Amino acid sequence: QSTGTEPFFKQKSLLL
Amino acid sequence: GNLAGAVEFNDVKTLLREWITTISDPMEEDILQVVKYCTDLIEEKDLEKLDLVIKYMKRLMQQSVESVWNMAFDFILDNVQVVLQQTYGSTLKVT
Repeated sequence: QSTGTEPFFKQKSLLL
Repeated sequence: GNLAGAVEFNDVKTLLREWITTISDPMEEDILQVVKYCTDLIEEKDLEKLDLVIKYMKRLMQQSVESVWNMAFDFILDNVQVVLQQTYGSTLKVT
């Protein structure tokens, strides 16, 4: 898939 | 009070409980997210709930001690303590 950077914590902390 | 998307105090606890035990977890930025939250809660003086997060991350990084999480324990603790030395002048001893 390659999202470039793949965070989890930071991802959700920006997605909410 | 948002932390890894978790808005409530019970949410952050349960979500970061999953984040540490179940995830392949990404580059150290995700650990530094909680470090940033420690620094913000230091500015805001909400260290009551932040101490909760530190002691629970101590619990979880000691329980999930595997390479990156072992390193994350030292990284998380140290960084909170140096910013807390800056503001309060004392290190928080959860141990």
